Amino acid sequence: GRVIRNQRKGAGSIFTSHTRLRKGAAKLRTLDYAERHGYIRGVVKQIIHDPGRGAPLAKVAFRDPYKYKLREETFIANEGVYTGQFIYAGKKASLNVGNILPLGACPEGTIVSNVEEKVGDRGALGRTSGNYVIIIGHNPDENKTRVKLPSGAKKIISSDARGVIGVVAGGGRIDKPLLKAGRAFHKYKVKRNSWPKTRGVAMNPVDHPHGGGNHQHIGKASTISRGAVSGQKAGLIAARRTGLLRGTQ
Amino acid sequence: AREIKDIKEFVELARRSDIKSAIVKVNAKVNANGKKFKQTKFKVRGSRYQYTLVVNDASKAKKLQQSLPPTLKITNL
Amino acid sequence: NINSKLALTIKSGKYTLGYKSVVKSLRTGKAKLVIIAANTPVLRKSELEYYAMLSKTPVYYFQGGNNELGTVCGKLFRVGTLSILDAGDSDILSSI
Amino acid sequence: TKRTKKVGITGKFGVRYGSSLRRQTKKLEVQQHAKYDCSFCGKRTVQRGATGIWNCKSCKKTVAGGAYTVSTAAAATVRSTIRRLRELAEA
Amino acid sequence: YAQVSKTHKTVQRAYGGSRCANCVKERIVRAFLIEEQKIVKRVLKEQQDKEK
RNA sequence: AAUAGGGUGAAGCCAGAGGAAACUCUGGUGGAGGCUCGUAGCGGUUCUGACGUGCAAAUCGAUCGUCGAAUUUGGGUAUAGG
RNA sequence: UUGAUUUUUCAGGCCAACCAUCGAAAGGGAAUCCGGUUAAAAUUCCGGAACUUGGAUAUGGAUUCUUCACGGCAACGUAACUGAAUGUGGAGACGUCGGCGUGAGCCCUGGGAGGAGUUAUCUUUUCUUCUUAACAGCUUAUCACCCUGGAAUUGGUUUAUCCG
RNA sequence: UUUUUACUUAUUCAAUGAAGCGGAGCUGGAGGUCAAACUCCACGUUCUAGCAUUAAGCC
Ligand SMILES: [Zn+2]
Repeated sequence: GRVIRNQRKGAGSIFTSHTRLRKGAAKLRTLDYAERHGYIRGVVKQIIHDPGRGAPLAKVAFRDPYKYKLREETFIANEGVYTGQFIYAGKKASLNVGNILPLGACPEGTIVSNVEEKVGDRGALGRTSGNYVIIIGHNPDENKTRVKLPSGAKKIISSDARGVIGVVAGGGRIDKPLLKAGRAFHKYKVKRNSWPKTRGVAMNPVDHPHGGGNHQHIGKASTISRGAVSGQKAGLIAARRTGLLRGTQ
Repeated sequence: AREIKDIKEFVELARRSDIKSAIVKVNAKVNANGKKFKQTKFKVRGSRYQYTLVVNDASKAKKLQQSLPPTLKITNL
Repeated sequence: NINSKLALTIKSGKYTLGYKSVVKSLRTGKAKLVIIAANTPVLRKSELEYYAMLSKTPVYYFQGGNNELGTVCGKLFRVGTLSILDAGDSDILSSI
Repeated sequence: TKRTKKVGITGKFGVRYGSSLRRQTKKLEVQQHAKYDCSFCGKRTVQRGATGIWNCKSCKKTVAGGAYTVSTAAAATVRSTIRRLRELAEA
Repeated sequence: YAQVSKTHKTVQRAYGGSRCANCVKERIVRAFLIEEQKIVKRVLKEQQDKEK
């Protein structure tokens, strides 16, 4: 047969992300002396739309502690953050929406976003619109914090990892139907080349494991082993179960 | 091209060291609220600009013409 | 309760509504009290209370916004700040 | 007069996409085109830019909000939750 | 702008050709009021550094 | 970079009428839409027309689809034979 | 980058985020127009009139004895009217559609001064020339802003209901 | 020999214009002090869309 559409994406010729209009990478500040020992104050200059992103971004200006210079940061805007607001980041920052605090400095039940998986990676968890991270508890002896991720998973993170207080702005986006193929076209025009999708069952046997037949049908189980190889992993990969989800999981 | 309005400024300008030549142009105009009068334009060619002085008085033109430096080449049009 | 006291002053006493009138009344020493709405910008607020400090005038911080401050005064518009020139039948100055 | 009995703003879609999808669109699209009261200046001049961006024409304050409303219910809950937990920590 | 006189490119005020009149006015008032409160917060702090 | 001229008439807004209220009705205004008739354009339904040693190794004619967007298109650029 | 040194030596003062290079005759971008001219070239030649950039450089004006100018309440004005390192901003620099407004060119048209056509009859008639470049000065605008004043009997106001 | 967990220098991951790490000591706030000051915490920035650069001062 032929190389299937799954495998052509790794080469990344026409499958790279369309990034001309993007407004910068959304990251926290580099963890420095001020954030480790006290707090540093910045001011929100802009709240802007980032193409390909549901969450708006905030442009926050900080002073450089060591040279006469202004540093502009690109944060993910939490809902309620406004232009001209003062943003405080550090160990001694107060528990206000938009402030960046270490996870150990936040009491249980604190809603936090753009949380660091590892100390200083500048934000990994809960970055999309309407999403957040809940702080479950602390383990001060081991310097660890328990959090709940938007997927429902419980994670143990260093208490020195940082997060931004509040919920990511732009939530409720999925509640409205797109209603049109053109709307999805414009949605993916600034994301990547993944739309529209032809069904593999509608192809020929060269194109896909599902192609061929005198009727459109998969022919074999569409649940594929985790240990299958590239060109085989088309369908439900390592599916623990199938069918309509009934009851609680 | 720049227009000069002050007659005193024009004579001081015509004796600048870079002034090559001068042009005296006579236009037979009419103010439409009267009858024919003879307009005179004095044009001084400097390095960068040509300077024009419009003299609507037929007598002040003749007095001004003899007030220019005698060294200037004058073309009558 | 202060809303009732303030309403009486508007009915019987003397007042100015608006930032420009309030600052003039502080300059002239004709202000007995300055009332500032809750959503007034802090820079304008911190300047009005600097004028009152120089003018030796008490300041009352209204708990509602300029929409609620306007309707207490019987107005169909917004009042960000006001000054009481003459508390009349009311006793708002003795309570603040 | 009243021009449409029930479609309202979704009358631009004609007969397409299904009635259930159009009435679901109508609820959130009335909200995203509404004018909201500014919490800063007090005027009703707040309108959406892109999703999550709500600008006031008068005082030129931009606030981060929801996709189709200035504030979602989840954000309002977090505001009070953060406010409550802040009081205990600071006594 | 390189080939025009300076009066065309500026206004005789602080931040003349850079900021508008109202934004300069707000900077001046903010600078004065905030720095005045900095003194107040200092003398008050010294009041609690000798009795408490 | 390009895309005549019409039809329909969505929100919003103005006025009038009715009602105790919750609200309803009428006349305008407005100018929405992967709306519609229809040029340029893009396409290529039917005649199973012409031609079928052609004007043409795919064209010609009439008829037709669509025609403000998932539109059409120049140039630059990327992807290379299991 | 300076003060230099004529001692053709130097003395230092700042910096070192990023920064090889290539990539657009439709993107960005310093500056030119008119008239004429050839068998065949012209925003290129000729005539005239400008402009930009780089460099050199004197005179006038301006400024200083209150050393680095004055005026205006203000928006701001002007012939000028110190300003290193470093920093902050602006311009470059930005989709699409709808109606409205203004301008320009074109279309239409009156008088007058010319030329041509029709004219058995009719036609104060039909056609045609009557133009003004870049550039310089003065003046000229929606929007925006300033001063005054303190508004419900709410007023102003767009084709489109927004503003206080 | 097998299981577990201690070390860091091999090896691996990440960041930064390699800027403040580790330990100790100055200063306060505390424990109730039963020798004698040991232990713990902190140790210049939070109404505001301003400013912070090329050290003043003392010896
Ligand atoms: Zn506002």
